[PDB]
Amino acid sequence: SKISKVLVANRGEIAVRVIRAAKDAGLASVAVYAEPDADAPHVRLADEAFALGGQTSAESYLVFEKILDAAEKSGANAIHPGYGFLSENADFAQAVIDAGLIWIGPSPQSIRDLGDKVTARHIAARAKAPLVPGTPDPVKDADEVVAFAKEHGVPVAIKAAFGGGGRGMKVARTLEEIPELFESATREAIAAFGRGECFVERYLDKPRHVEAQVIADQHGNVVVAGTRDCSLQRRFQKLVEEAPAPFLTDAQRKEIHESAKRICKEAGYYGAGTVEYLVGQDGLISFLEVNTRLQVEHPVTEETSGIDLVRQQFKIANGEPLDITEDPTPRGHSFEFRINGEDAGRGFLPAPGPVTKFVAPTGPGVRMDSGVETGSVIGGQFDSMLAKLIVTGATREEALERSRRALAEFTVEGLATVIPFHRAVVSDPAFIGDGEKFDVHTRWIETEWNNTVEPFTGGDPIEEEDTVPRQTVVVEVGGRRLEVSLPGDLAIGGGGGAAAPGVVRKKPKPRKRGGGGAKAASGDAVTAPMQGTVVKVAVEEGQEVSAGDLVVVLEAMKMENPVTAHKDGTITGLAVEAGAAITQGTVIAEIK
Amino acid sequence: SPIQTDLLVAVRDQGYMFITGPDVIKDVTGEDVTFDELGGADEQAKRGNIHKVVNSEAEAYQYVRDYLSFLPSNHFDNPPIVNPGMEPEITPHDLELDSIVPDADNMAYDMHEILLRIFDDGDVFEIAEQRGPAMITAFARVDGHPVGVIANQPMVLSGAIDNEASDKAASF
Amino acid sequence: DHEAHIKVLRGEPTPEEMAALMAVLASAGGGPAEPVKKERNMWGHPVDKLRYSVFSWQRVTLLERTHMRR
Ligand SMILES: Nc1ncnc2c1ncn2[C@@H]1O[C@H](COP(=O)(O)OP(=O)(O)OP(=O)(O)O)[C@@H](O)[C@H]1O
Ligand SMILES: *C(=O)CCCC[C@@H]1SC[C@@H]2NC(=O)N[C@@H]21
Ligand SMILES: [Mg+2]
Repeated sequence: SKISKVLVANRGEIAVRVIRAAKDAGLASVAVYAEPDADAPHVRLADEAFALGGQTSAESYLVFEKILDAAEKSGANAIHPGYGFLSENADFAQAVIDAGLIWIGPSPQSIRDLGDKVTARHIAARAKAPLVPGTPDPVKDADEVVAFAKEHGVPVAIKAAFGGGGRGMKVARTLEEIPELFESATREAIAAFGRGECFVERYLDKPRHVEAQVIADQHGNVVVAGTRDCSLQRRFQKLVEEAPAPFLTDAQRKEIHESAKRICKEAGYYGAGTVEYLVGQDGLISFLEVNTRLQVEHPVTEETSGIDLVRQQFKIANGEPLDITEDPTPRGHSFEFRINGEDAGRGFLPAPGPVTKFVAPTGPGVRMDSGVETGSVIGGQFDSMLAKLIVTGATREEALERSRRALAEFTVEGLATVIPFHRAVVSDPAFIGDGEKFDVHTRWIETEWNNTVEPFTGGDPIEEEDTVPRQTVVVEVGGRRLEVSLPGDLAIGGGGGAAAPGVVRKKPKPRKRGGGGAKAASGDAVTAPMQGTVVKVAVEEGQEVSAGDLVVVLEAMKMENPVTAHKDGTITGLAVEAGAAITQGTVIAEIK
Repeated sequence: SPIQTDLLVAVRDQGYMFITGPDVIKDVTGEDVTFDELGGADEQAKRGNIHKVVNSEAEAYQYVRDYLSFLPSNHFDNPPIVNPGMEPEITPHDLELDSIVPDADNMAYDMHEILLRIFDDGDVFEIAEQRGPAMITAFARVDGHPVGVIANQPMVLSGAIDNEASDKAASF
Repeated sequence: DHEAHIKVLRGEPTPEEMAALMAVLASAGGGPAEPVKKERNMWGHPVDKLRYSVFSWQRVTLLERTHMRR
């Protein structure tokens, strides 16, 4: 069968991307949106749209029945999962196939095999990919970890067999931390993924993250569209990415290409995917994992190789052989910057808010993939990304120059973003390099970057002078254009004035609690500090707790925030359960 | 004399108020009672005889200055106007209010999350916080002009109006 | 220093141009701009021309208050 109508089971910039690809290919597009996304750009861009209902992802986009019912009612015959959500759920892939639909992605068996990290390591070893030393099977007890660590010398890392998103890895510097770290990792894996299994391996001191884009075919063909460098990471999640991977010897580049092809063929992988490696300061390459979906970074490879990877996914799903027979030769250099709704001046903590203004750059070598526009609203439910800015040039230096220009032009108002960090990094010498190497690494941002970004405040008046009204006027002085901001109470030339009748000005007070030393201890109520979803309740009615004890965990922007008891006493009046949406100031319980 | 005044601010472990002392009470009726029970700062604040309890005399003075900054000198004169004309257009703080009330009816919430957004700034100056905790009486400013605010506090006793809440609202 | 100043948000004037601009603005200044010299004169005030019912609450809230505001 051939794709005729594609249902995009996702949201935001990726949904818009798949819709545009389907439009190019001539196919019909169905979008599925939750209530918070009732007017997102993809809903209006798609040929038709269906309302899943609900507010959280766990009840709108992560429901097989809702997505499949949308497919049935829209008449769609293919389903594209984008990335995230169900794009790597083998059970969902199998359900899609069983329903008689074309699942645009790898096979369920491939998804399971390459999601099980220990099984992935077995496949890589069988394919003879370069691997960092480590226990080939999950450990039994901290004694095994200590035996490995003593044999191989610290540093070391303990990783869950099914963890992901950067949460499933813990690090040990000294042998004393091995037992406690192992216990913590085991309990965290049990709680979060169900599979309480972990292994250990050597920890690279300052690795680079280099990955290879693979176009794989149902007929057995495999092509490597090109490499990428995503060393700039925040919390083991990428922020800035490059293509092709810079400053690699031909030996390294060839090894990455060949090992990627071998791994895909061993796994039986077909469809677009990526093989992620790590390059240590010593220069050695090590296989890290295989992403079985379209990766967020694909635009840089598209720009540098001229391949439309989403349309390649469509062709592979239709079952045709690849039209590409050899690895493309990269042309130029492309950078990609994620426009997250995160404040770099506040530890990159994401926060919702309105998009009161969104003016993307244009011009030479600039591409914008945005799921946001002026007047959009970012709620607390979904990931914090707003858009992706891709800047391409004839070489790395030209790409950096164009990136400086484009980031200077890019403007967003109403909420915080990481544009100030992008603007700083694209000129930081540690990222420019010396023509043969560069100093960044997977922990460079959080431990080496000089964070000079100020906290976001918007237009809120903070100082006494901020209260005075102002008017901006264009002036010309001998032709030169100027913009002058004039206060409403200005007095110059021995005259002028305003607000005569008993007006006083003082520092405005923040829209926060009164700042009493009790730190909310003046009351018994535990209040939700932000809008979010209760994902875990750590106490029970009548439970006695002490100050600092965990009460609940609230998920906002897909990030977890613990809410803890502020005073000793008995928990009472628990009004929340797992999965309940909660607003700021909502009473969770009372410590009476 | 103090009970006739409009505001009573007491230092916590230092200011007491009572008609009769515990010794005389013991002599006449035989009851045993301490000063804290018979007219400590917090006890009187909860009963409504004291509008504010502070920890120190400097805090008392600052409370008095803040309280007077919202009021005219007398019944006839105007009050001071403070920072008129801030933020004349909808702000993200205003837009946060569209989703502040819980979805479920039985859920309680902190009314300060609304009071800190519907006036000029976070300068909501509360009076008699302890008397009726289900009711909030405070001063605020709209466009620089002082206003009194009587609000329900769902976070406390479901926001029901009890005896102390009713009297606090009436007096205010 | 909490004074509200003049900001040149965009542009970079040379000292001569800044001098010219500031001179023009100071000349354009509003002069005395409602000085404090205002004196009270309640003679023939409109409130005193109104008919009030012998029991009108406006005798307190309009007439008395107008005569007493300072
Ligand atoms: N052995 C190691 N030594 C040093 N750093 C490591 C090691 N393993 C992982 N890391 C760092 O931790 C990050 C974890 O990435 P990993 O691909 O394992 O997880 P993930 O992105 O959450 O997984 P998934 O894509 O399967 O959901 C790596 O990108 C790298 O930054
Ligand atoms: C909801 O927003 C779905 C997840 C969107 C982000 C996904 S998660 C997995 C990929 N890795 C990453 O950094 N972003 C992608
Ligand atoms: Mg990964």
